[PDB]
Parts: sequence; structure tokens; C-alpha cells
Amino acid sequence: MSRVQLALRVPDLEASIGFYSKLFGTGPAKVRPGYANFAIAEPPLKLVLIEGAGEDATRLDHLGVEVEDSAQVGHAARRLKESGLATVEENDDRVWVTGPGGEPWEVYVV
Amino acid sequence: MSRVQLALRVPDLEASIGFYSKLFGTGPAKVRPGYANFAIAEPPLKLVLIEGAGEDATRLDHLGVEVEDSAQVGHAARRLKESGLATVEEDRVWVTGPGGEPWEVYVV
Ligand code: NI
Ligand code: NI
Repeated sequence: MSRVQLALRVPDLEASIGFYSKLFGTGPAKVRPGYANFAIAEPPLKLVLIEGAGEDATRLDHLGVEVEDSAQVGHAARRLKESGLATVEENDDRVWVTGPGGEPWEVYVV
Repeated sequence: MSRVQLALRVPDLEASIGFYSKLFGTGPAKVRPGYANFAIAEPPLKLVLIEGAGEDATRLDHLGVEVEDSAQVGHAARRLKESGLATVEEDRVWVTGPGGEPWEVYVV
């Protein structure tokens, strides 16, 4: 099991939290000044809202695949390199790749 | 059992199909000129690729929740409206976030 992660850079964190609470019918799991997390069961989704003052519209910050444990990150990382994609891994585990249009993807364990 | 729909406007559809096939380990379900879509089981995702032509970078086109049946759409439509969001309905419902990001609830 895994779920997608969608991380949005939003102009108004408070308005966005209010909106996403109503859309998915549940409050954020974690709230800090500067970002909030929703863990949505249905549809399965980890939604990250990142305050991006200055910018005037919501844009994509990055995308991700949240997997159950580190071994899955490892399998993903190996498979991605095998397919010939450039990757960068982090420990404390996460692997990053970038789509041809520049959209960043991370495979990670929460 | 619903799934998110992620629609990306991409500068190069062909390279993108190649990239997502590798990323998710499975080819697209449907391909037309200017358009491809992937139905991914794990993680559950409908990924839509839309040829942009012009833009220099991928951008979010729209977002969605894909549900199993017409009645699920009707339920979401009533829920969203009752919760005070400004919705437009139909079987499809559209709502837009404060930052202008468009959402739709729809059936496959
Ligand atoms: Ni993240
Ligand atoms: Ni769509």
C-alpha cells in the first residue's frame, strides 16, 4: 500500500486549510506556521499545503509517493536508477527524481 | 474506494509518457494526440497528462476525486454545498480553491 502526496504552495494557508477541510471533510493532521498536513483515507492522499507568500496563485510544490517502510524506498530507488532516471537519495529515507517538465517527485516513508 | 486525479499540463507529452511509465512501472491506459492517462493501482491514482505547447515547465492543470458511481458524486455535491463551498453540479461537481486550483468530483 502507498498513497500519493500532493504538496501545494498556496498564497493563503489559512484559507486553504479551511477549503481542504471542507473538501475532504476532515481537519488537518498537523499544523505549523508555514504548512499543514492532511492524511486523507478516501481518496488515499497525503496533502501538504505550504504557505508561499508573494506568489498570487496556488502552484505545485512537489509530488510524492508515501510508502509503508524504508525497504520500499530502497526498491523504488533501485528501480528508478535501473530505468535510467537520475536520482538522489536521502537518509533521514527518501529518493528524488524529476520529470522532463521539471516536476519533482519524492518516494518516501513518513 | 475513490482515487485522486492529478492532471499535469506538460511541455512534452512523449517524454512525459516515457517518464511516468518508468516512475509508476506501467504504461498509459489511454493515449490520444495531446493527451495521455495512466490508471495506477499503487498508489491509487488517475494521472492525466495534457500537452501544453508553449510553457517551459510542467504545471498543475486541474485536480480531482474520481468516484465509483453517480450517487457518490451526488453525495459529495450535497456535502460540499452543505458545508458552504460554492459548487457547480453536472455527473460531475466542480469547486475551486482559494488559490484558484480547480477541483472536480466525477465518475470514471
Ligand atoms: Ni514532501
Ligand atoms: Ni480530468
